[PDB]
Amino acid sequence: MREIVHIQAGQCGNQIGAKFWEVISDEHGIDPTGSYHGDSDLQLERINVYYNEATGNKYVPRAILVDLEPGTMDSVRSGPFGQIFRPDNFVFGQSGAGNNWAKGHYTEGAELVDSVLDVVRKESESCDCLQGFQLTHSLGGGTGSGMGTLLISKIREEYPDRIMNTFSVMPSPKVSDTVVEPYNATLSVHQLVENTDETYCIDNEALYDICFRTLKLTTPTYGDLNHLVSATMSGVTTCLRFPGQLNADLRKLAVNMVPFPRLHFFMPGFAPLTSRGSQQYRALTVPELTQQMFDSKNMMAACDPRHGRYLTVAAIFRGRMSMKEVDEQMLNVQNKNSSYFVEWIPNNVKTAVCDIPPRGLKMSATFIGNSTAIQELFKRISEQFTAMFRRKAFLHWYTGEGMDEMEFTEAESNMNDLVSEYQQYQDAT
Amino acid sequence: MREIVHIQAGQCGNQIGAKFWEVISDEHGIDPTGSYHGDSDLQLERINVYYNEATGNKYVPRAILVDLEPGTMDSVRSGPFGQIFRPDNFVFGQSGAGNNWAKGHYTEGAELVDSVLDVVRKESESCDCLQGFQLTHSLGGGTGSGMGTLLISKIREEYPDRIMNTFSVMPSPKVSDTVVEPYNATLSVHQLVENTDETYCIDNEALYDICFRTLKLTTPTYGDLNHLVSATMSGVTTCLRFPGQLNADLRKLAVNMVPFPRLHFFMPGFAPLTSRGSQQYRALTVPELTQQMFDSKNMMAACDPRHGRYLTVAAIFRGRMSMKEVDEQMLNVQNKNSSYFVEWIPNNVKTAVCDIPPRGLKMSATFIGNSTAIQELFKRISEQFTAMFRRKAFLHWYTGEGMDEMEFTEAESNMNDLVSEYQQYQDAT
Amino acid sequence: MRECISIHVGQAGVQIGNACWELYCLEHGIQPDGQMPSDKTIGGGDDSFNTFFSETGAGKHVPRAVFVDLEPTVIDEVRTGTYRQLFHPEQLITGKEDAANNYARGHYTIGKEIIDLVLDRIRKLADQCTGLQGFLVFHSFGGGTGSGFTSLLMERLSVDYGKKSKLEFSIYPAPQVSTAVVEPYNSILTTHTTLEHSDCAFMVDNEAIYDICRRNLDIERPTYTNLNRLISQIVSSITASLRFDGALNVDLTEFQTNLVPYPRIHFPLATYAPVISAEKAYHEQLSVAEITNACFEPANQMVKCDPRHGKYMACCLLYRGDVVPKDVNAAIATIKTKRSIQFVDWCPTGFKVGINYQPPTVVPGGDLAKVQRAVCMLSNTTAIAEAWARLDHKFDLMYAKRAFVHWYVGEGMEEGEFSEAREDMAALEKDYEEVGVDSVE
Amino acid sequence: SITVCVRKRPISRKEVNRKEIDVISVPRKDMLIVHEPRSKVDLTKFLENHKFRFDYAFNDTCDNAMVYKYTAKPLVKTIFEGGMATCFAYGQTGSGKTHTMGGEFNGKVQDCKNGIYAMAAKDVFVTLNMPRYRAMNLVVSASFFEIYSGKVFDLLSDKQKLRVLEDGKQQVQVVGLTEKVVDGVEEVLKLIQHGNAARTSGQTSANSNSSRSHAVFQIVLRPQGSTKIHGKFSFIDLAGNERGVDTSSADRQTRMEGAEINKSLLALKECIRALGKQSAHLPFRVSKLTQVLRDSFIGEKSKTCMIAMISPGLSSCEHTLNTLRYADRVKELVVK
Ligand SMILES: CC(=O)O[C@H]1C(=O)[C@@]2(C)[C@H]([C@H](OC(=O)c3ccccc3)[C@]3(O)C[C@H](OC(=O)[C@H](O)[C@@H](NC(=O)c4ccccc4)c4ccccc4)C(C)=C1C3(C)C)[C@]1(OC(C)=O)CO[C@@H]1C[C@@H]2O
Ligand SMILES: CC(=O)O[C@H]1C(=O)[C@@]2(C)[C@H]([C@H](OC(=O)c3ccccc3)[C@]3(O)C[C@H](OC(=O)[C@H](O)[C@@H](NC(=O)c4ccccc4)c4ccccc4)C(C)=C1C3(C)C)[C@]1(OC(C)=O)CO[C@@H]1C[C@@H]2O
Ligand SMILES: Nc1nc2c(ncn2[C@@H]2O[C@H](COP(=O)(O)OP(=O)(O)OP(=O)(O)O)[C@@H](O)[C@H]2O)c(=O)[nH]1
Ligand SMILES: Nc1ncnc2c1ncn2[C@@H]1O[C@H](COP(=O)(O)OP(=O)(O)NP(=O)(O)O)[C@@H](O)[C@H]1O
Ligand SMILES: Nc1nc2c(ncn2[C@@H]2O[C@H](COP(=O)(O)OP(=O)(O)O)[C@@H](O)[C@H]2O)c(=O)[nH]1
Ligand SMILES: Nc1nc2c(ncn2[C@@H]2O[C@H](COP(=O)(O)OP(=O)(O)O)[C@@H](O)[C@H]2O)c(=O)[nH]1
Ligand SMILES: [Mg+2]
Ligand SMILES: [Mg+2]
Repeated sequence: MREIVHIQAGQCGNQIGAKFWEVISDEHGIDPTGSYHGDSDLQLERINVYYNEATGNKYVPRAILVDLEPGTMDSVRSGPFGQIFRPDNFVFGQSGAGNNWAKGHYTEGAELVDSVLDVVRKESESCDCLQGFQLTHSLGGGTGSGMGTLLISKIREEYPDRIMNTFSVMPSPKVSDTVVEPYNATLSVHQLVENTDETYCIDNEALYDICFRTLKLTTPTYGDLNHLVSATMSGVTTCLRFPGQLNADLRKLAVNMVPFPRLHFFMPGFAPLTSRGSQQYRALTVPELTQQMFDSKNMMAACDPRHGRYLTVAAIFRGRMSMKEVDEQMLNVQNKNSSYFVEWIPNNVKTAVCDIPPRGLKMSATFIGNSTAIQELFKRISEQFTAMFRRKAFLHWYTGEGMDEMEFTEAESNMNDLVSEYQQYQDAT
Repeated sequence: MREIVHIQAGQCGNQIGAKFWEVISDEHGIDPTGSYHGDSDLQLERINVYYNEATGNKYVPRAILVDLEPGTMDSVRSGPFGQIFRPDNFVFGQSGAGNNWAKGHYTEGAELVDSVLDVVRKESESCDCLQGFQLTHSLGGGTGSGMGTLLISKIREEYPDRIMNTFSVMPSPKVSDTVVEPYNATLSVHQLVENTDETYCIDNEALYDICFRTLKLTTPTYGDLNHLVSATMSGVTTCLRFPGQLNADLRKLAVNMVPFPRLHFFMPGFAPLTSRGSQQYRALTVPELTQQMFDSKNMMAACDPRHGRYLTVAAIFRGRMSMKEVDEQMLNVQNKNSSYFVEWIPNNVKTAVCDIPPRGLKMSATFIGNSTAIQELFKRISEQFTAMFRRKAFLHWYTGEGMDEMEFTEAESNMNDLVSEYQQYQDAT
Repeated sequence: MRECISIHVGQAGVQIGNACWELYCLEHGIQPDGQMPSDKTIGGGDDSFNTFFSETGAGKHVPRAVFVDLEPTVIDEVRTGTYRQLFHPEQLITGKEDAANNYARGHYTIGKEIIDLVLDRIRKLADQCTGLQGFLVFHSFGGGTGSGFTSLLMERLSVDYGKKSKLEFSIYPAPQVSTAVVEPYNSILTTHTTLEHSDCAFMVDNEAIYDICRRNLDIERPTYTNLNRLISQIVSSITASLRFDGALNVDLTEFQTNLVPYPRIHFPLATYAPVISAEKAYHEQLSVAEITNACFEPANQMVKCDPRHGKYMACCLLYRGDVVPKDVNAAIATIKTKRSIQFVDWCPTGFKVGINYQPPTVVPGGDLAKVQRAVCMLSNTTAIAEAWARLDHKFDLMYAKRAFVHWYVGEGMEEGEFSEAREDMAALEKDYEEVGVDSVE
Repeated sequence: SITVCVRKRPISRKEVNRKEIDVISVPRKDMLIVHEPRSKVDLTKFLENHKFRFDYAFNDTCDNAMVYKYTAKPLVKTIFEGGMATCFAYGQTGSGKTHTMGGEFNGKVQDCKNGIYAMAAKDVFVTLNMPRYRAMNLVVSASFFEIYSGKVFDLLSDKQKLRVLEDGKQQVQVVGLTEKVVDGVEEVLKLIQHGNAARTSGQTSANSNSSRSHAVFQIVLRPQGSTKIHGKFSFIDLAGNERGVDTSSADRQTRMEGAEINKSLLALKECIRALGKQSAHLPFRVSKLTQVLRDSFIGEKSKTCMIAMISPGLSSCEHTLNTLRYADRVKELVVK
């Protein structure tokens, strides 16, 4: 019951998911080969949320791996956990995407999406009662942006009542390593609007800044950035797998995080995050966890929530803690900071409290915020897009692959419209 | 009781049957010399279905081997199981067939068929109560097409109430290695219409595609293609040899697979088929076996059943499995896919469940389908035939051997007529 | 038993047969004095020497061949030479004067004096056969014995036998290179027996094999000993599946069912793809894919021709060695993909694959390399009419002034037979214009 | 006990140049619909649909082997039981009648490998070679008529004028016809190829081999050494009524045979409806074509199969409703 299909697409989405299937596979005691070596009986009662049981008490993840280039598939097989996945879910072409949205959404992605959805329906039709999906991808590439939003817009035509959410990486102007990333991100925010139930927007500039300032890492790699993201992805569906005092599924969050539809772009966040050495100096309590989840420098999206108002937030606590301190600290924040919360919604905060903390610490927490300050993201893209497109720069790599300009200007205008949807619900009483 | 005479004819039919008598002879524990070295007592209770017992507890197969060329006979004698057959059943001429239908059906086949039917009646008259026959042959050669259909049309004059079925290889336009194979296949589909009770149509393009995509073989040989075909041929007459929970003979299938006569062309199929390595990742259960038997890429005929409707199908399960899961999974398919089944026949599916799986795996299955989509086969031949015959190409190799054009145009028209027999029973309410 | 009779007529026909009967002695392990060595207590007929060598008792292998010439000189190189007790003495038939580049001498004057002696010897070889397949006549268009005598013999072999296949392996005149001045008169006159009496006639010419030796093989200065070893690899691959085991074996009659559409459309050109020198046989990718493409190349033809000017009607791929059949279908489907290769519109099942296990034999002192795989491609195409139009034009020049006619009339034929054989070859060239064109209503 | 089949023929090339509209649809196995354009009194044109149901209906893409398999092929297992069996070819002129019966019109020649004559004469011999029926030791002999200007001619012999007499047992006997003894199927094709070369036919540009006579081909099944008749299969190719626009170049010779084709079919039209009602005097002796066809209708062991031929276009919609209405009347007949 309540299964989750995982569709990691591209280079960035596969690197996150390969680190994601190393955290979940530690929470349930899965061996790198696939056997079970846990000690708690709760690690198997809801292991079918992610893992199909196979012959001889081996546990195969319900993950589908997509790329348009065989190289990242060869890395994941040859990594620590290449043994864990099933070899029939490594779907890949040969000709690369080009960091091009059109080449992965129209020419060479539509050729492949028949051979991917036929594998998606092998996972979904074997489940007892499927709950939803999850994409891990990257707004800014060819396969994560283009091929990811072709996969999305072909599942809502077949599974039109399941919770589909994405853990998508959005670009930032401070950290660029792709010239054409505004074209590739605007054309996929337009798809994420009409097709997705929750969208956990993540940046990379926000993830070095957590590693630099909070974690005090000296040389961060991508393995450290994906390690933060994978701690969020496990934290959201915790009450789905472990028993709690309050429970919150994927659908239960989406009911009371999303006031109006089309406003489904969330800011994730994790707590505790300390440096090594400075963990003997922090006492672990509920007022300690709450201060990290609402400080701006512990957001995995490069924004400041002081430039807006939280519509709604959610806080998922994991550990043997009380319920008064959860219900009081989540109260003492939205009265001390009542100018940073929308006042036509009383009690903007949802508390979820599980019973099982992670396997090395007590009392973790996860912050998920629906803030109006996320228009800072969509305007930094829609200023770069409208500065290139007004000169039609780098455009023949898109119009040569089947597209035309009418798809651009529509996608630019739908990005600029939802900026004026968080703007209305920020201000005006 | 319920004996089966096996008449393998030609090159292709002998290569399949030589691999076929190595699978059956493993199911019953027959030594390569012919002695018995089994361990289960069920391997001998119905061993007389295929094997005559000879002097000193040796078990000789009831197989009759026909060719018009001595070379393939020399290969089978010098193979692994040349010791198993009786040397009086190696019937062969000296002058080859020419890949010519007329030369093997009229000139040099009619000279031999007196010396073959006299051997067929030595096998049939010694049986307690014979059930039927089986040809293994090839539509596309001289001996498999021509000599095979002369043997068939002379047994229905003598054994006119026994189940005669064929395991016949049909050509495909994607894989050609014979120029005159439309002439040789159209002139024998015309014989298979009026003379056969079941016809298990097999292609070779459908058998590489199983080896390439499903089995993930790198270098397939003919020994791999015949290995698939021989797993079908054993699977159909399983309940004839081993005890079951539901039983299904050759006649019991033909009653409820064939709605109208002349519609007796079946699509075989086997499950499980995994690659090596990816068998620790698939759990073996009845919903797992059912998904392979109805996927299009596990058909041994190069067709897609989405271009038609199954009139009737059959599923023969082998193993200690339940009967609810068999009766429910065969129900959950023909309601989920009710646009792919003919709706004037309720419950298109026949379930047979034996108790004895093959000797290396539990819970195998065998899919046999009477689909209307087999008109895709007969039109791909009848377009090639009518493109050669309208210029009378390669015709003097046929009219020089006794034939005339009136045999062609009749045989072309009977092929084109049964296309309009699956077409009527596909559509129109 | 899959026996075949080789008939070697004239100087070119004998001298190819020295290159053929060198090769089968090496493929089957027969010493030049007819002996298999003592380390073979195995199946000889399982190696199947018994299509080219009748086993004389007490360990002796004598070939199923007859060498005929009207000249004593060429067969006396076989007596002695090295094969001086390989051949039976009565199957090496010499005349006393050659036909001397004169069809009328080889067919009327001189040829009738030994034609009874040649035919009587073939019956003594036809009676030793159990399962005789057909005849392998080697000659050259453009001799006197290769054209005049062979036309006389194929008439008599059609009356005595008839139902047997009779393959021809001719050498056709080259467009620029010629060695005889009367070379076109002797080629129009052999046209009648080549289309009527033979059942599948092959043609090669010396220019198109000179270029293969120079380009594909880097021989700077070939002799006829280099060339006839290339003719012999075509023959050794064609008749291979009679005498070796393999998946998809092809008899000599499975050609004619699959290669010849109509009874006058039986002139197929052959190629042979891995003609690679031994130094160039390193740096190789001699796979099934590359060796299939090379046969369809217009530069590697054994006839000075270009199959991009006409349409193919059938092909016949015969592979030897380390060949798996799924590699062949992946190589056929690339050939049908290309638009340079035009099939006709009544073919659609393109062509026939034969595969054999026995890999080719490297002749000591040879020019070729030691390959794992080799392909002969027999293929009907409409482009062989262009070789015929280049030779009618040479006949039409000399016969316009009736030049060398007085030698032919004063030897046993009439002037009127030139006007019949010119029309007869012009009717075949009208047949290839009418067999290549697709039909509408 | 008469089976009736219909065959729509396709549209020729010349009828596309004159822009002809096809009105005959065969949507199912055994139906047919005639789309008739009709106008009302106020010039408002409408469309009528005339449904028909037959025993089997043929499309325009069907070949002569498929027409054979459903018409004359079941009637070969009847001639080897002692009965007799015939088949008609009844329709308008130009409507493909001698293309079905005679053979495929290959321009200057007649490809007699097609047609219903050859395909049944072949199928007698395959039936005669079965061990069930080889025991009877029968002898197959073939004869071949021609009915021109109301009189019976012969085509095996060149121009033997023939009489139509009667036995005392009320059996019509043409006498004396030529009855050659047929060895094999290569012999019976020599009769039909020589037969059609001598059949009287006009020469024009529209139908260069239009039928001018009611050809009748018989295959007589005789026991050896008894001189009785055990079975007959009598083919009948008609000539077809022609009265639409046949005014091209008709002299006194052309309409001499012309009004005698139409006279012979009215006698055939009357014997159908006279057999429709009861007890009337069946006018078999009006035209000699109806005296030959007497044993087809009232035969006690007679199983016939009329193949109604239909021209498809708009300008032949008048003859089409005429022709289909008789074949429906032929289907609704119970003799005894
Ligand atoms: C002695 C001690 O208590 O050490 C802690 C520790 O020092 C700190 C600094 C840990 C440490 O984490 C990091 O330094 C880090 C590295 C890359 C990316 C993100 C974090 C720790 O490595 C991480 C490790 O986390 C876990 O064990 C969780 O179960 C965590 N597991 C993984 O991420 C994981 C890592 C490798 C292999 C498999 C899983 C987790 C979190 C959420 C959901 C599932 C699992 C913990 C508590 C510690 C160390 C070991 C030093 C911190 O992180 C986490 C995720 O707990 C960083 O800030 C917190 C606070 C912890 O106190
Ligand atoms: C460790 C293990 O379980 O190995 C399996 C195996 O890996 C797989 C992949 C087997 C394997 O089969 C093939 O790879 C194969 C090769 C050529 C042609 C067809 C198949 C296997 O070879 C085949 C073998 O099959 C049998 O033992 C059956 O009894 C089978 N026997 C034969 O075909 C046979 C082969 C050689 C000699 C004599 C008999 C059979 C099936 C139907 C009816 C009668 C017999 C099995 C289960 C396996 C191996 C050994 C790897 C599979 O095939 C069969 C027929 O079971 C291929 O897909 C299935 C799934 C199996 O799990
Ligand atoms: N490939 C090849 N061609 C040869 C060889 N010898 C001669 N020819 C060709 O044969 C043609 C002439 O035929 P010959 O063989 O010389 O003469 P013939 O057939 O013996 O008849 P005669 O003229 O009477 O000697 C020449 O134009 C050469 O091209 C040879 O050894 N190899
Ligand atoms: N089913 C058919 N398909 C194609 N062509 C046809 C078909 N039926 C008839 N034709 C052609 O129609 C033309 C005239 O046919 P024909 O059989 O002479 O009609 P008809 O009624 O017999 N004229 P007549 O001989 O006076 O009775 C010929 O060119 C035939 O080939
Ligand atoms: N957080 C994170 N970001 C990554 C990783 N790999 C690539 N990226 C970012 O993803 C962006 C481009 O997406 P990419 O991975 O190239 O997707 P693709 O080309 O479509 O497969 C780049 O700006 C990278 O900074 C990773 O492992 N972790
Ligand atoms: N599946 C399979 N097909 C074969 C085998 N051998 C030949 N064929 C196919 O059979 C077709 C021709 O039939 P053939 O074996 O030549 O029959 P024959 O000549 O009448 O004896 C060819 O297209 C081959 O592809 C075999 O061992 N297995
Ligand atoms: Mg000489
Ligand atoms: Mg007519």
